[PDB]
Amino acid sequence: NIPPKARKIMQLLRLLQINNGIFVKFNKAIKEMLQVVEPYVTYGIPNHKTVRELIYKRGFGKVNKQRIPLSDNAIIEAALGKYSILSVEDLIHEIYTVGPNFKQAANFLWPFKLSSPLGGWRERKFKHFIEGGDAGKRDEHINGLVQKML
Amino acid sequence: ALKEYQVVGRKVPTEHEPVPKLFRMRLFAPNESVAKSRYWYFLKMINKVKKATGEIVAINEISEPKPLKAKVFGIWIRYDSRSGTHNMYKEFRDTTRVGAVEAMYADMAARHRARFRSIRILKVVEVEKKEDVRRNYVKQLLNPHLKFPLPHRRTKKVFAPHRPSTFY
Amino acid sequence: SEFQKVVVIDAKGHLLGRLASVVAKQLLGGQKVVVVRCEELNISGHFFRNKLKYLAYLRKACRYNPSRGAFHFRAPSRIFQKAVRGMLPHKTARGQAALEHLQAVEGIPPPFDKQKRVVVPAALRVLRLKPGRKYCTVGRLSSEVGWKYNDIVAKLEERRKVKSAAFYQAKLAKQKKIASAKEASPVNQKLSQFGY
Amino acid sequence: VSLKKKSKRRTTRLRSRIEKKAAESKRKQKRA
RNA sequence: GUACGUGAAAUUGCUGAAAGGGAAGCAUUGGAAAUCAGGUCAGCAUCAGUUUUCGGGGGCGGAAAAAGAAUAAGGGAAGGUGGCUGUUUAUAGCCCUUGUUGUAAUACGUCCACUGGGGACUGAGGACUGCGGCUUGCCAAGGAUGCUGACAUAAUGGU
RNA sequence: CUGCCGAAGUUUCCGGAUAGCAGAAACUCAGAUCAGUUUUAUGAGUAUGUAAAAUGAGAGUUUCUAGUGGGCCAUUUUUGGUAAGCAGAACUGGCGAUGCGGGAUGAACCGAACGUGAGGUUAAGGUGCCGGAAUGUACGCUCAUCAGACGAAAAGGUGUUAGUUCAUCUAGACAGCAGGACGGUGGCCAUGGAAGUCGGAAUCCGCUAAGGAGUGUGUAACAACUCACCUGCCGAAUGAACUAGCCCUGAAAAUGGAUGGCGCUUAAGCGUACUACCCAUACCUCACCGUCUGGGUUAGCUUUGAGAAGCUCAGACGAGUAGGCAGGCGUGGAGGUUUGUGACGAAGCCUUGGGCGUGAGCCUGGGUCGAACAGCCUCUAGU
RNA sequence: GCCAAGCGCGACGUUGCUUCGGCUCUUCCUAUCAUACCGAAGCAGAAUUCGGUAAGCGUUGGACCCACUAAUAGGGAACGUGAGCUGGGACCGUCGUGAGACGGUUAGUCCUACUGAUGAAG
RNA sequence: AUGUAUAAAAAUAGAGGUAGGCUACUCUCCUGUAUCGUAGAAGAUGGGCGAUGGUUGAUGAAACGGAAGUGUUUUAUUGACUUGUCCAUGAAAUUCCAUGAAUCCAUUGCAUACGACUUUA
Repeated sequence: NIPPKARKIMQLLRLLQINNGIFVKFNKAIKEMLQVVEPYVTYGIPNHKTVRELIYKRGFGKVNKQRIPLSDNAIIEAALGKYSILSVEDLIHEIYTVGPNFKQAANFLWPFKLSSPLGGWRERKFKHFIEGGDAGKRDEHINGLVQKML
Repeated sequence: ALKEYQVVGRKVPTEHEPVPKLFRMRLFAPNESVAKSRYWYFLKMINKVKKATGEIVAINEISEPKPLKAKVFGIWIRYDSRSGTHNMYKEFRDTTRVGAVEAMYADMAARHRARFRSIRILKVVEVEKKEDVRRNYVKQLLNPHLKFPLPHRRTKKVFAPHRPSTFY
Repeated sequence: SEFQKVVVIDAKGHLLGRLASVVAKQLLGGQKVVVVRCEELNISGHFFRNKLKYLAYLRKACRYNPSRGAFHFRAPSRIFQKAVRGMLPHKTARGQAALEHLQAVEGIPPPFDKQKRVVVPAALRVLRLKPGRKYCTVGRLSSEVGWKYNDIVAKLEERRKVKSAAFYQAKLAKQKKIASAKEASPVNQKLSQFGY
Repeated sequence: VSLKKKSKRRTTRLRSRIEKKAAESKRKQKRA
């Protein structure tokens, strides 16, 4: 029960499954796209712990169109060495600081397949975050949600 | 758990208004995200300032300066009802401005079944002089010899052996 | 907390549904429950309202052999048993075995008048009803809808209270003697450090 | 039991037409 | 044994076993009884994977929390104390401001490539390669081993 | 029997073609193009159309060949309306090909989309008992002799609770007691008569602290009583009009019946806030099955693993109607083969014996039985 | 139309003349004719009228009547009880002006409640 | 089943006492997380010391319990045990979890479709 417009947008965001997370570069085109699918996703500003823990624990790279885990630095070097991203920490730095090769780094990362949040959601999950729900922008509270889904 | 937030904001500088006026509001919300949303709502409905054209320049939680001093707080609110246009004034006795607002929200949702979004707090003031108190139940609280037996006492371990004392 | 193999519950001052809900769960848990003084149970709401509720219940009847209709039981224990029975899966063999573990009676017959009677704080009227709220007694409700043994239970209960009081005085007198002789033994103060 | 003269709980067809009655009220106010 | 090779099912009688309070059949999980195949089943430890639940310690942040306490100024009064309804700390005290004790503490938020326990499920793979750590070797480092028991005249797995 | 792919659900022209959606075959294309998407810019009228950054995905055509051409439901805009219904479009949604959790029960409601499993965690909804889970925490409201748990409407209630406004108040608040409540004047007409109070017009007045051409009772008419207004005793708050919540009313008959039930009343009702907890086929990790996709595999290396139709590594995926594609099971007969089985028991049959396969099915023990039958490779069909 | 608390409407008020149809039967509803009890009215008494509670109990016999009667109340069982019961054609063709008739096919679809009777058995 | 251990009554905007003369006292409540009971080869064998009690088994009883009294006491014995306080032996390799009438046949007719019912024998 998704309108076709939202379905296309979440396809561009690669959010093809519930509880799937991705990193996005926040700009005009992203800001308004997130506005359209705002009832269907929640987004916020991740801190360094959130980014580092996502890539270490749930980090998988798209290599030869395959979901290869980020188990060794050679995997990242072989796939992102053209942009001088040699290790996991370099990949974290590129994502966190939004470097020049953010698009290549983010697209290399497979969308994160988060679990259900330990402790549950709010009682009515499909209301806006401001209105006591969980949908929409939630600023730095995306961190607390992520530690629930890790 | 509500929190009192000082939110100061203004429209983005432009050639027509290189020094925009900074507007401040003391408003209550569970978190900063809700407070900044409520601030934008009030600013739009008063000054017609668009959210996109504006920006939040400061957000600060305000703790109670004297949380251990019992006070009386008078709150003016714009009650939204079936007709959607009503003004009310209420007085609550407690030690924190946040607590009085929390009691205000619970009371209004209880008596008048008014939601958080329908209610908008207009002003909260601390009535320090006993004489300006307008409520009889509050005045009975400020009497010097206030003393009363405890009401609504009521008190797994099912199957108690004896009967409850439910007294002194 | 803890169970007993057989539990005697003094229903005086309790609430019908609140006691029934606790009892029904205890029966399903495999416990045997005896409820005494079912004529002293209380129900929230004034008598006339509760009387009208019973009259509406009596009204259910068929046009083909009212014997096929619902059997309306007037005894206070039967009223309580009806409340418990509706809280059990009685069409199911588990619920049937739950019912057979319940024994609700009016007054306290001899096999139980010499046994301890616990109470359920979750169902006591004093701890559950705001003072000044109208309530009725099942004994009065039963006697006014057809129950015809209110006086016999009343008379028999007065005699039991007299005999119970006489037993208590003997027990109390005995307890005083042990209470007096308790401090006679020096050890009670010698090592009272353990809290005993 | 209930002391009422009608079942307070209606039928699914009855509640369904109440949402239709709510639809009528919207028609009365908005367009009609 | 000509009601004649083999002799299915429907159906019927008999015996045995069991079930049965206004349907029955069925599915799932086990129990009981009966019967089959005939290594099985346990406990702990040290690890790996997933996970849940309690703690401890320490950074950083905000009004560099607010308070508060203790202690110096001044101000005000009360729901007015001692005193004498009215007043201004006395034979109770309270409120406001400032100083101080201060770099106070604490709560909350956040972080630790800080740390100590409890529980559960899982053990795929099958010489050696690899990435690493400690130092040829050793290792929690490309997926479980070790130490014991008990029990086979039964447990397990069935039907 | 299993597996894989998988619609259309209807335009556009005359029941047929074209196209669309789905596949196949054969090509070219990765310094390329696409998109049920959003920005930026241009103009034009918050939208519009045109062009040019973000994000995602390898993107393109040709042939030719299936099936489809309905409906139902709902939102919004709008066109009219009519006692009131509704009627007409457009719009994209949901069903339709689709199980599952919840809503007591359900074609259209809330969640969620499906290989076989173990564990963990959730959605929606819930935590008195039936029923897994707090007879939790905190603040209120509500008492119904037809509560509540889910149009009849305009209103009515000496029902309760908050407020909003306006009034008086130690010059004594209301309320109650003690009184006054007068004089012209029985003001003027009217009639058995009405002297304030049958009635019709006036509605003046002096005195006060205040007394009307009278508030009602009363009277044949007075008189008498009463209050409008004042005075004293008493000593502080009191009154009027509105708003909002909940409660009763604001009709409906014809065996007994429904918040699903039991029951529930400082709820187990209504409103809010805060924690904890319960479980879906959903989410996470893992194992296994299958399919797809990508990589590797011959001087066939003493790792021996070349039925190359084999072996191996990795990742993703799993509903499915019409339709399309693939691989298997079984039966009668034929050619070949198994140095094939068999009176020491073929075939068949029976069996609470065992085993294998996802399955179609196969193998086997025991019994009965008495003369023939099977595996493999191919052929064939009255399969 | 006049007002018209109020929110151009505008309530209460005010002006304006003007096939169906019925026998039996079973129950049930009260929106009650009688019976029981109350309230009001110039209700003296008597007989009433009107209004409440109330469905316990009744609500006939004969042809608009009729007489009896305490009274001869109103309805339901959506096709009341026709499975208790009875009464009061279409197509095609042919001839056809404004008009109507003279045909060929045709086409119907145990079980249990209740009433009593036995009855094994803790 | 694993201690199958616990009997006042009433009130909850009050009770219960103690000590007093329905009235003057003070104390207690604020649940059972209490009280009773609890050492011993499932509980062995003896010896002291100190109670002079406790727990029972088997008899003999008399009083009490009728609401479903099936149990309460008081005991007169007898047989045991006693941990009240101390001692001395024994324990194991089970060497790490598993535990006299009625009926039929007859008779009646107070009854009857058939059974049943009432009789008689």
